[PDB]
Amino acid sequence: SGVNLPARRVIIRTPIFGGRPLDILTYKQMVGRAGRKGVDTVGESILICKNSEKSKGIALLQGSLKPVRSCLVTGSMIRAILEIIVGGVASTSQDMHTYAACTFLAASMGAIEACVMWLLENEFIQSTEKVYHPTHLGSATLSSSLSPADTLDIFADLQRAMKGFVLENDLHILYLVTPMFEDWTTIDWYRFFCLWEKLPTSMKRVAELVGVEEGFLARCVKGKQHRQMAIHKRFFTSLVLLDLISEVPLREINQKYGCNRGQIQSLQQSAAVYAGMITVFSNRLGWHNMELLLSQFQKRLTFGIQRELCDLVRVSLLNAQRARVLYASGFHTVADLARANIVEVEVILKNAVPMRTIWVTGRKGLTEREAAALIVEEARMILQQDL
Amino acid sequence: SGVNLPARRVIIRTPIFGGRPLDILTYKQMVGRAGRKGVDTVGESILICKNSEKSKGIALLQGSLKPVRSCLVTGSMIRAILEIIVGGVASTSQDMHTYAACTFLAASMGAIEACVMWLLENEFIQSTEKVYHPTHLGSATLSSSLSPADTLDIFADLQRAMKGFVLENDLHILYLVTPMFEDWTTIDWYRFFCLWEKLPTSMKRVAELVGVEEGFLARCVKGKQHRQMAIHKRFFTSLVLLDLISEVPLREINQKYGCNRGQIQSLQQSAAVYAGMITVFSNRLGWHNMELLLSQFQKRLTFGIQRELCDLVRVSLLNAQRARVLYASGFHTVADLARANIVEVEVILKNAVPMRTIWVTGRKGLTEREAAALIVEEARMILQQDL
Repeated sequence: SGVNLPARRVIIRTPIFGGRPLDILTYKQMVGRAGRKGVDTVGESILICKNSEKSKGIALLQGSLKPVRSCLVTGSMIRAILEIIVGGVASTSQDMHTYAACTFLAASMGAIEACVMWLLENEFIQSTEKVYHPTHLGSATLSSSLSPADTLDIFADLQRAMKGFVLENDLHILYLVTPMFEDWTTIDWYRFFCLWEKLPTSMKRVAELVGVEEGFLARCVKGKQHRQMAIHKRFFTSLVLLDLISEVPLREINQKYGCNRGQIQSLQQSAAVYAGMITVFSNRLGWHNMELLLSQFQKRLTFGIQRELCDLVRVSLLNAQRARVLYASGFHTVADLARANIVEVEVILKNAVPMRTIWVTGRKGLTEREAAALIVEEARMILQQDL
Repeated sequence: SGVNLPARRVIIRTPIFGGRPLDILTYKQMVGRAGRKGVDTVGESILICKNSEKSKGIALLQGSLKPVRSCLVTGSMIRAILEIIVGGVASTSQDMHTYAACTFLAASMGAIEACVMWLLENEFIQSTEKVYHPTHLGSATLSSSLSPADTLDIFADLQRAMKGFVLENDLHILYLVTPMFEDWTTIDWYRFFCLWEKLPTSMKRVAELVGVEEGFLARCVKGKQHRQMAIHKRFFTSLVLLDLISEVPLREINQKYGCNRGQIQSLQQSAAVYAGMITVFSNRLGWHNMELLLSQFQKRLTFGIQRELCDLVRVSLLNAQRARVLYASGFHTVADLARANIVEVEVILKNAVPMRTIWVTGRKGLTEREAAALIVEEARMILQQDL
């Protein structure tokens, strides 16, 4: 499903992928890169099958793409009518029924009106004379673009951090921005238990405040609760993220946190969007205090930086190390980094090693002299373009 | 002790001022304003005395102001040596002894060396080979310019916001920036009881978290503890300040809080400096989360504004109401207020009334047309001067 990678021959291992038979839809694009344009006159695909799996494998070849559905109570439809009647375009209920005639479900060829009653119960909508108006929670959910199922828990979760908060460590703030667990990694309970003990006093205060139990943490799972499960794995996601924003090496996290570097960036990129949705959610809800605390946490999670390097990282060519080593060079802000000597940044960038060898996202490799000049050149444009 | 107020005749009511005899030092400048330069050829003062008070009154006429002292364990000397050994100028103890030879005490003509030991006990200085070096707490106190006596309590009080913090209301943030009680007003306990009951649920949570007791608050004082007494007054000072930053009418606070407008601005100006010292104190101590919450509270306490008008108030001619009515005119930031139509701001400033009739601090009265032009004109100069 990613970027095109042309090749003359594409060979597949088994029709069974990850313990399940291969889907037809992915099979159309499975080998569609075979045959380069204007270079290869023939592209071929060779699915490898064994014993009786050939009967299942050949179904991939003669199969046709499954017809599309609409997947539309349904959780994907609650947002559908919330997203429109909260924008003010659709107010009358009869016009809403007309909108449901415009969906994919309607064009394919009852409970649409009953889903509004679901929104009435959860205070998302105030009932008037029927003509419907948004509430404070309803207008905040749309603007931040959260699913209404998740918001009901967040609003109570964020209102429990109302009463008690900690500020010396970034953990409790990070706990409110960790999205979920999904299946980003396989948990290691014994390793978590050793990590649970070695946690300092300040961080352990956070866990008790959000429902995580010191007595039950990597204790009962060894010897053997869905909402209690979703909290402990939320805590592990927050525990991992705090090391990410502490600029610890990613190799060290692998040896310590057990999750490979592939699943880390698949989290910090996903958890950075969450911090960008909680912050907007708290802005529209009139909570000006943790909107301040969570304001800087979207940039920190995206790049895995500290508070110091927030301004340096604004240049697109400084991801996580090109700003740290540059920070130690006496340059602490992007304003004066824009005025840096071109020859000065060459030597400092050469050191700190863990012709087009230095890499920058979007332009493949680059040479050190050009990239170092790009560090300053990008900083020139930012200074006047934003002012 | 204030601004020069020339007058031809000055009359003093009694030698007794507030139940105490008048001080000679203020008596010299009591009369010193009599006689205008180049206008009045004769200035006189008539002290008024009765019965036996004349003997006390006449003593000031033939008396002389007392000679100066040095006021230098002593609390004003602890900061004196902390101001020099933390700045790095004086490190060796023997050289520090020469500093005590340079003060007013030495020039007038033991415990100085016994007072640096007091700082050693309270972690303010680390002891090395004697050569003294500042600590994290020692360097933070100097930068924020707090008395070392007050810092020991603040450090244990600010660190008690680590345990639990509230963010729905500004009360807990305000409680940590209320300086003290001094004698800014006379407390009204029965009036505080009626106010204590009517406090919403969110604010009452703050009081229990800082030591204020719901069970004992305007309860035992009616029927009849220095550290406990200084907390309850600290809470009352925070309750008053929360109304100040809510832009409630100043007249309404009098009818509700019992303290008149004179002691209000003499406290919000004093509490604004405190927020400017706690913020710097937390900055140097490496508490980046706490500095975030208190960063905006120096500007809010000075002007009695909300978060919305923080940017508008940057113009020196918008104190507390010239920005609120201007805010409702569709102008929410100082960037676009600088581009406002000159004739447009005239009509909006005319309304909201609770030729030089409008007033701006420092330039006495002004006319509406000129001041409204000054509103934009000051905004012109700010935009490019800071960039």
